[PDB]
Amino acid sequence: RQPRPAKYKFTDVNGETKTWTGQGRTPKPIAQALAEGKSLDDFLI
Repeated sequence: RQPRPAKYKFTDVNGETKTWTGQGRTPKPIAQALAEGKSLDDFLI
């Protein structure tokens, strides 16, 4: 839920683009990657 969140590159569910690891809104693209059980570390920067 709320793990030590660092800086990363991703696109929010609204089309934004900031640091994200496990915020809340699971953007469609990231949703698939995260839904698989993997963290943002895969798409980190």
